[PDB]
Amino acid sequence: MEHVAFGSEDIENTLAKMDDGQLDGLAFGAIQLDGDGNILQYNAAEGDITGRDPKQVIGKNFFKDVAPCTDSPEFYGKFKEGVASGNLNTMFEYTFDYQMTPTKVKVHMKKALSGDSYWVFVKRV
Ligand SMILES: *C(=O)/C=C/c1ccc(O)cc1
Repeated sequence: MEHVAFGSEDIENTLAKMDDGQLDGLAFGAIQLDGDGNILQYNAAEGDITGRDPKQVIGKNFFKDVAPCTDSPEFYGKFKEGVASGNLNTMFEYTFDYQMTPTKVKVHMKKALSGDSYWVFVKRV
């Protein structure tokens, strides 16, 4: 397991340019989205929480396709505001309930260092 904690202050530096294998070593779920919400990376810990197959979701749109319960002001709306400002950094709890047992989580969405890239980190609460 990579020795990185959820919520750490420089998480975007520690995870910068991590390949898929390295991302699979985190204690928490990690998704990388483009500015439209298309899925670029999705780790094993996230697939274990949500049931999704980390290989199959790459290229799908998170808000339109995979996670319609996040297509709301409280998740997608916050994401797109942070994308626009270039300073996305928000941590909030949320419930995931599309075609799954409702699962309450803490979400941390933060701009990635790579261009047109945004992290969504997830752990259970
Ligand atoms: C609501 O539809 C949430 C769905 C969901 C959240 C996070 C994921 O990694 C996958 C699906």
